[PDB]
Amino acid sequence: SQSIIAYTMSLGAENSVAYSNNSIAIPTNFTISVTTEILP
Amino acid sequence: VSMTKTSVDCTMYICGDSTECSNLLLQYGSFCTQLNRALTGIAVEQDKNTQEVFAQVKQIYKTPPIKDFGGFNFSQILPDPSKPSKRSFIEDLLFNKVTLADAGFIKQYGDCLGDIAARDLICAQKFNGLTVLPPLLTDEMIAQYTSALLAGTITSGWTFGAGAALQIPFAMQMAYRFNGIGVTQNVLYENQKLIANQFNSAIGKIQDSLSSTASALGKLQDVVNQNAQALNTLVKQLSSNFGAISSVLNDILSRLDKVEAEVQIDRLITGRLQSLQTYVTQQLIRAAEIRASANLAATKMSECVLGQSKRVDFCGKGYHLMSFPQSAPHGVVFLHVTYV
Amino acid sequence: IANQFNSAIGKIQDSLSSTASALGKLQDVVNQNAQALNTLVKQLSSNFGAISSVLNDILSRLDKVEAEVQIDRLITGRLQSLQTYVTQQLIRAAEIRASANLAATKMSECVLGQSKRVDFCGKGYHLMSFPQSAPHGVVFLHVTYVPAQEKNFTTAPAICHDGKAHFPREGVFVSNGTHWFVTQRNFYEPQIITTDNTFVSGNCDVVIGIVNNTVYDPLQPELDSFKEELDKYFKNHTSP
Amino acid sequence: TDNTFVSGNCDVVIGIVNNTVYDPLQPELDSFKEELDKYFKNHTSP
Ligand SMILES: *[C@@H]1O[C@H](CO)[C@@H](O[C@@H]2O[C@H](CO)[C@@H](O[C@H]3O[C@H](CO)[C@@H](O)[C@H](O)[C@@H]3O)[C@H](O)[C@H]2NC(C)=O)[C@H](O)[C@H]1NC(C)=O
Ligand SMILES: *[C@@H]1O[C@H](CO[C@@H]2O[C@@H](C)[C@@H](O)[C@@H](O)[C@@H]2O)[C@@H](O[C@@H]2O[C@H](CO)[C@@H](O)[C@H](O)[C@H]2NC(C)=O)[C@H](O)[C@H]1NC(C)=O
Ligand SMILES: *[C@@H]1O[C@H](CO)[C@@H](O[C@@H]2O[C@H](CO)[C@@H](O)[C@H](O)[C@H]2NC(C)=O)[C@H](O)[C@H]1NC(C)=O
Ligand SMILES: *[C@@H]1O[C@H](CO)[C@@H](O[C@@H]2O[C@H](CO)[C@@H](O)[C@H](O)[C@H]2NC(C)=O)[C@H](O)[C@H]1NC(C)=O
Ligand SMILES: *[C@@H]1O[C@H](CO)[C@@H](O[C@@H]2O[C@H](CO)[C@@H](O)[C@H](O)[C@H]2NC(C)=O)[C@H](O)[C@H]1NC(C)=O
Ligand SMILES: *[C@@H]1O[C@H](CO)[C@@H](O[C@@H]2O[C@H](CO)[C@@H](O)[C@H](O)[C@H]2NC(C)=O)[C@H](O)[C@H]1NC(C)=O
Ligand SMILES: *[C@@H]1O[C@H](CO)[C@@H](O[C@@H]2O[C@H](CO)[C@@H](O)[C@H](O)[C@H]2NC(C)=O)[C@H](O)[C@H]1NC(C)=O
Ligand SMILES: *[C@@H]1O[C@H](CO)[C@@H](O)[C@H](O)[C@H]1NC(C)=O
Ligand SMILES: *[C@@H]1O[C@H](CO)[C@@H](O)[C@H](O)[C@H]1NC(C)=O
Ligand SMILES: *[C@@H]1O[C@H](CO)[C@@H](O)[C@H](O)[C@H]1NC(C)=O
Ligand SMILES: *[C@@H]1O[C@H](CO)[C@@H](O)[C@H](O)[C@H]1NC(C)=O
Repeated sequence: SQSIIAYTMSLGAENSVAYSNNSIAIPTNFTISVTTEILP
Repeated sequence: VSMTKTSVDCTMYICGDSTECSNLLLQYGSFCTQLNRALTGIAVEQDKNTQEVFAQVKQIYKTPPIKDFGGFNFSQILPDPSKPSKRSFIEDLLFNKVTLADAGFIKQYGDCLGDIAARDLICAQKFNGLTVLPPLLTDEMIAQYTSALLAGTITSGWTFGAGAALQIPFAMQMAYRFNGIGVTQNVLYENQKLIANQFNSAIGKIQDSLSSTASALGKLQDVVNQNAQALNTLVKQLSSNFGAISSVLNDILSRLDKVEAEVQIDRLITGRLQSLQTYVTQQLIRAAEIRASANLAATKMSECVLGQSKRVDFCGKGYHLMSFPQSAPHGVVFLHVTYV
Repeated sequence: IANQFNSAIGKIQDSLSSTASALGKLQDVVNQNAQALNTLVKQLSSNFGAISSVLNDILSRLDKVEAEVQIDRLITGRLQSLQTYVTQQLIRAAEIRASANLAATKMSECVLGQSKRVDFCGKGYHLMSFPQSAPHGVVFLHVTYVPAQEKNFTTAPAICHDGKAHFPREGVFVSNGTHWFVTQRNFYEPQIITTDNTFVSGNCDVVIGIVNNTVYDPLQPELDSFKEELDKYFKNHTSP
Repeated sequence: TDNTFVSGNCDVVIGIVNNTVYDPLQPELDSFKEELDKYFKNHTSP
């Protein structure tokens, strides 16, 4: 039941930003993340 | 940011439709594969360069429908929903100042033969095995990434690069941007009408300049011109003798036998093969120039658009506030806002 | 913060233990240099129009005057093979020098420093990085503060208190819905709006979107408690 | 005294000039000296 499919690629999840002339979002908490980057 | 993706049918370039020449060409071995592998390595990375520059958000931010940005009028650089491709007004100027040749997008002979075979250099390139492929991202997909980066920048400031997008009022973002350049944040709030009018007037001068001059995108037209001149030079190298009785492969095989032709055809293979080697050497060297430009453009995207840059004269001449990306044919355009 | 770094380093081990394609940037550079030597070796098998690809089989069959017409083909084709290889390697080497110069810039600016350059040292606000060697390369373990649990707040550019307009020294103003606070921009830690948290410039009328609140002067109850110290000393000395 | 910080004395800083750094606490206490003095002048009465 597996087959090769062809599609127009998605660019990313759509997000309307909840902007208003007096609304701010501030982080009540954080994540420390470690990301590996590999260079020749 | 990128350049045209050529792929060259090395046996049809050297030996167009001939068996005798294809059986002679085999005696040079790996060369036609080495050329196609090398050109595939250039064609594969034009999509790397365009992806590294534009695909710096995995989330397509959409603007609010209401434009309460505190006087700053991005309607000139934001998408126009009325258009069949949803690019902005300044992008529709940039897309007309650079005149592309063959975006890869389908040929059906009716246009490549008859009235359109004659003048059209692109059919002469194709009929000798020289083929141009389409980019992975269409001009509509590049406009959607540019739209996400801009809709992110105006609504969210730098915060959409560092993590999840956090909304902040635009005149409140500009107060952070003023503290960035060591100016106190009240110097915005006590002058906000003036700062908005100066921004709107300065974008008015971007529209006017791009609408007026014939030469502004010269850095991009000079890439289209170099690719088109290199394919035209590669086509003209088919008209040379290299010391054979004719340049034309069928004029040898319709005049000379299975042993006089081998002495002639091997000249044309030697000179044609050196012509492909010279082309792919130039195109590999060239592709390193475009790579270096794309890695710079991805850095100006990362540091001027997703951020604010304390690096002097990196993001235009002045104290950097912010930048807006705009796409162009085979490139990117930054509108760098600066306090002077 | 220590538990999150220790947990995130534990995911570096698990990722490198699990997935095949991650170090693809280094393996692709081995595979190009090996494929180029293997292509250069396979090109010795080519005739280039001589009677053999094998140089000693020409010299085993032809005399000097007939052999040099064959050997010269092989010289011409094999010297074109080396010039092609050395051209490919001279072009390639500039890809690796540009990457070595980037890795040297990431060493200086991400390892020996802290980078304010956005997304240079991984997606986040850079805290630090650690170098790790890899075959023909380097791996940087970029540590970044990423903001996580954001809640929306009402905000204002300025506060009015005394006809004067007040602005954050460092931070931004926010309201929970009933009370106004000042807070640092990158972590919600709310504080009472005071004359120590805020600087003054001009009157209310010039600021777009300014709001009314009451800015605490922490000197005032420290003097008003001194007024009750003064006034009780006054009432007592009425008595004698 | 809120705009500026102090360090050492005049003899070391090449090109230092004379002026008078306002202390915004000082007249807020001198007006408290008048709030003090008026109560003493009233207390001469009873
Ligand atoms: C906005 O934030 C305000 C500060 O956190 C908050 O007001 C505070 O509410 C608490 C109760 O949740 C009060 O706590 C005191 O309540 C009485 C006061 O007489 C005492 O019996 C208790 O022991 C306790 O000390 C705080 O006094 C009060 N703070 C202030 C400055 O009034 C608001 O409720 C928050 N509003 C929203 C919309 O969330
Ligand atoms: C942050 O807020 C936006 C909208 O602002 C609030 O919207 C109301 C619901 C109310 O809380 C008001 O006091 C604020 O003005 C949120 O955007 C909403 O997202 C939902 C889906 O989650 C969507 O159905 C609504 O249409 C959106 N509303 C608007 C006006 O855009 C956003 O989700 C909030 N984010 C978080 C994490 O709570
Ligand atoms: C901030 O987020 C962290 C997670 O990164 C929270 O830590 C977790 O807290 C819950 C209980 O609330 C535990 O069940 C988890 O095991 C904790 N995780 C870790 C890594 O210790 C933290 O409590 C949050 N802090 C605040 C103030 O919201
Ligand atoms: C932002 O600027 C644009 C022009 O660049 C304004 O749009 C114009 O508005 C007038 C008046 O309604 C129309 O007659 C023009 O035809 C509009 N031009 C375009 C291209 O749409 C827009 O109104 C400005 N926004 C604000 C808030 O002032
Ligand atoms: C592929 O060929 C078909 C013809 O078979 C093209 O379809 C024609 O398109 C024109 C323009 O819209 C119409 O006027 C014709 O009547 C169509 N004919 C048919 C049979 O469909 C089609 O446009 C071609 N596609 C490409 C990409 O070249
Ligand atoms: C902030 O406070 C000021 C002063 O209390 C308000 O201004 C007053 O507005 C009323 C109604 O128009 C007038 O009758 C007063 O004479 C005004 N006084 C001053 C000093 O302006 C102002 O309206 C308040 N603003 C908000 C948003 O609440
Ligand atoms: C700044 O003020 C100080 C003090 O008023 C000056 O120093 C005085 O100079 C005079 C003249 O030489 C002496 O008679 C005083 O005894 C000095 N006072 C002290 C405390 O040393 C100083 O000259 C002034 N400098 C300038 C540039 O005006
Ligand atoms: C903000 O926008 C609202 C409409 O959503 C409007 O009523 C208000 O006057 C605006 N205020 C400022 C300070 O721009
Ligand atoms: C009043 O002042 C006298 C000093 O004259 C002191 O001894 C006494 O404790 C004071 N009492 C009060 C209630 O202040
Ligand atoms: C500055 O230069 C003038 C001469 O133009 C000299 O008299 C004066 O003493 C100098 N002052 C300082 C602080 O160097
Ligand atoms: C003095 O104090 C009395 C109360 O004991 C008060 O009524 C009066 O107004 C005060 N007068 C002055 C000059 O302080």
